[PDB]
Amino acid sequence: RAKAKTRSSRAGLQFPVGRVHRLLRKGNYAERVGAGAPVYLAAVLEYLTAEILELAGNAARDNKKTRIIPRHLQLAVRNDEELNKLLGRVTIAQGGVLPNIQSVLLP
Amino acid sequence: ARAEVHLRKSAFDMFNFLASKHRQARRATSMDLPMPMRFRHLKKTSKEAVGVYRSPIHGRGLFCKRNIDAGEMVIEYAGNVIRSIQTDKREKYYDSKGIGCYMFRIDDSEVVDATMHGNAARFINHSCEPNCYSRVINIDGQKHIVIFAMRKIYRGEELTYDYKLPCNCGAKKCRKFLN
Amino acid sequence: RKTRKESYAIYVYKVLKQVHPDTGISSKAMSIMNSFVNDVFERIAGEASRLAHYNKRSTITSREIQTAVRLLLPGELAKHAVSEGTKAVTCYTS
Amino acid sequence: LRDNIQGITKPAIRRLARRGGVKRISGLIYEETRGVLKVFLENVIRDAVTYTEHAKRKTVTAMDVVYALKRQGRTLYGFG
Amino acid sequence: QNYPEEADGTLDCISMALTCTFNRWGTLLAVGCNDGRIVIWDFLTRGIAKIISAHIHPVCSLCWSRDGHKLVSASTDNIVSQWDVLSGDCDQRFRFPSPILKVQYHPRDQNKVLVCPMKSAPVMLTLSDSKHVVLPVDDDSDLNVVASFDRRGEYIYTGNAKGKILVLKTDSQDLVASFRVTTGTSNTTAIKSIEFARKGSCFLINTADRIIRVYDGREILTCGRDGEPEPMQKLQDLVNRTPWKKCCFSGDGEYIVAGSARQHALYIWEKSIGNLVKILHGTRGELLLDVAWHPVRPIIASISSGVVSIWAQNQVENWSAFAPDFKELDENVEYEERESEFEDEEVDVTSV
Amino acid sequence: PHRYRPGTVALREIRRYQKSTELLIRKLPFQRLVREIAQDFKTDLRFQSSAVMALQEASEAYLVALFEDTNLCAIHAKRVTIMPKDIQLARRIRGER
Ligand SMILES: Nc1ncnc2c1ncn2[C@@H]1O[C@H](CSCC[C@H](N)C(=O)O)[C@@H](O)[C@H]1O
Ligand SMILES: [Zn+2]
Repeated sequence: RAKAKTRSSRAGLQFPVGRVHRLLRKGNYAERVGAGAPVYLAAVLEYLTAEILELAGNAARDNKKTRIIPRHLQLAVRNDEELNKLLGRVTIAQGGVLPNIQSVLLP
Repeated sequence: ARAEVHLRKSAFDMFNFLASKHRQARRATSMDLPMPMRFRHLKKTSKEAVGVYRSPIHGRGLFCKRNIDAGEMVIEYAGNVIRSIQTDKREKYYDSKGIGCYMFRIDDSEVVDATMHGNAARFINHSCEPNCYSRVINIDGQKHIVIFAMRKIYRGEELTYDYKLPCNCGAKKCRKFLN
Repeated sequence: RKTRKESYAIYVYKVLKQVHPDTGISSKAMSIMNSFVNDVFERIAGEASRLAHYNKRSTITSREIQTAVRLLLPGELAKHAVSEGTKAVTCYTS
Repeated sequence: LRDNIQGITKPAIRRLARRGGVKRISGLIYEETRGVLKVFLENVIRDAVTYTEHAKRKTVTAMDVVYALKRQGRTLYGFG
Repeated sequence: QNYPEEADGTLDCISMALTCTFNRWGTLLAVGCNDGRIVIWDFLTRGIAKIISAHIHPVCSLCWSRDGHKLVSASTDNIVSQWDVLSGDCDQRFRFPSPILKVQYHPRDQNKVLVCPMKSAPVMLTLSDSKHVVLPVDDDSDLNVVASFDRRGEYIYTGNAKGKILVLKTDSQDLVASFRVTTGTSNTTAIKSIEFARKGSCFLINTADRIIRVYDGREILTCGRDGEPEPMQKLQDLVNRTPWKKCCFSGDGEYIVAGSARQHALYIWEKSIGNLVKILHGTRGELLLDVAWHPVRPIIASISSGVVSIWAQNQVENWSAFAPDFKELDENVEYEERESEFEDEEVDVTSV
Repeated sequence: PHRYRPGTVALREIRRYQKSTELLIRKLPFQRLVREIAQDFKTDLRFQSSAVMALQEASEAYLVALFEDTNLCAIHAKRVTIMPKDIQLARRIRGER
């Protein structure tokens, strides 16, 4: 009957928890979704999103810009080793390639 | 044994770094990317790419510990950005103390000190047969002294450049006068 | 008069304004980040479901999510993400 | 232990190449093949031990090897 | 600095190490091996000091004394002997009833030790002779009772086999405080081991259902006899469900460390706030046996099949000790230095 | 006193090994290799026999496929003998590196 503090800031997170638990119920992944598994999963998604947005915003400052256009995401994914090993077969729209001229072509 | 009051007991050196050993496009800094993107990764490379050991030319030289490819940055030469008449007072002061001049200038209005404050980039000798050079960039106006390369350089070679007194380089077409 | 659509615009917006206090984000990058979040969620939930079906169980606990993350992510990124999740569960516990 | 990466002998790579259809072999293929085989066995055995320690046992059954090969993309028929 | 982070070597010299404990000062570490060998190292220069091959039997418990001289033995023939760091000779010898688990000296007198069997009440003896004082416990049903002194030496906290705590006096057995904890829903479970801090009166409760509770040594005295206190901080784990083996404290009551019993792990909480802050690891398939915290520097010693690993902060070398006038900068530091351009007090040199 | 012109014994070895089906690696060194590189991920494991058989089958099939694609590359390069840069080119085109 009192105030209800949410499950998004009871653990100190940002991604929602009730929406993740609804998407694990409405999907038939299994029968009985456990206690804190959506909290664990929302923390993992937070960490990956923060990891990619750091490099995105850094490259966006270094190209003398203020907004972000997907060329920066293309650079931030394809520069690092680990994200390039994860996102193998993905074509980002409006992406572009990395500069790579071979050794024997240029004089 | 307790009969030698022998000389060579003076050093005149604040740098007693010299020890017994004296061992002599996958990345970002060799890309065609814009300059501050390479300028970030500059410091993550330069802290462990090279080394400083004893050289036959003049004391301590710069033998790198990584196979540097041609065209990329190596290290920054930074320190106290002094302004142009404190140079002469420090010339008189280090003439009074007996330590040589370590002063590269960004432009002909402001010079950069290295003796009082700096990094490990001081151990670059002058030679008339270099394999590096220098370009000044614009990291948001705060310009820098960063050293590129010229050719493919392997592990165990001294890095030099032209500073523009007989030199100890022994070049094929040496000038032998550093003015 | 429109039907509501699920999204992730506000949450990406919040994490961006935590980690970079000035830089804004356009429309297309928001759509890309939306698709990326949905993609990683699909992979992790599917692998956890196949595990819990293998071991003769009926319950997706946190332990299966841990084993799915360890199987899927490469090395050092997994070693960070497991500790981030365990810190979150411990703060939620008491 | 140190050996048994060299215990894979050297008519054996020759016999595998002459099952594959190879005529004349140079003298570097031996160490190159040892390196490639070691990399692949690492990337199978790691997922095998992961499934084992998740299942809470202390042996490595055949089904775990089949599951690791199935997730890599190289299905094996004949042991399930 | 703070809590350790990196691996930093080992001492894999002595075969089959089993247990370990420190002194007050943090420079003495004896190890009761698998055959009676008692080995001390150095810590500053890290050399093996003294092997004491006392028994033909293995050792299960040890303790240091307040003067930094005396030890105590616990073999598989119940032999309790007084030792010395100068000589290393046997003094006392007699046989208990067969189980002996852990001993503990009195803090402010090296006369008395508190000895605990398995299926009996804990017994306090002296070191002058074989005098023993019978300690009464409330249940006296299973007689699986643990007991320990507090920090300063005021009382003796005991723990039964059923989940009730008695607070007795060291000589007259003054039952002055007691409490029962609401263990979950139905079953109240036993206590493994209770250990005590060095700054203040904080301590921990280590049950048999894998939950650590934090209490103080003043709130229970305020609640008196048969009171109901609350845990100052609850510590538990949910993911791997984490059985425990060994518990101890940090340097000056700052943090709490607790080694595990399954995954060869070390966890570091905070007594102040109350959250886990670092997970350690090591060899994946070993078996953790004994964990000791270092009292004046962040060092943790962990025995897992002979190997003693010392997590010791991974110090980083630099300049400015060679030439203390040159400051190794990071980026461009421009400035001007000078705005203005150019007694017989007898201090003891033998102040020991 | 007779010796063949070199190549004929190679050709009949190719036909004789592509005829039959067997196992081409001795099982004791392969078993010790599997235990050796499984030691570093968890101490004191205990293998069954059929798991060792399955690993041997998978490794042998992978090596044979790699050698066929390498020989295609080398015949494209107007040569005969396999060089290791052909192996590196095949592994880089396929996407494994
Ligand atoms: N070719 C040369 N031979 C000897 N000294 C040189 C030289 N060219 C320049 N110099 C002087 O030598 C200095 C190089 S510093 C020499 C390395 C370092 N000081 C050491 O411990 O050995 C410069 O300040 C310059 O004034
Ligand atoms: Zn010269």
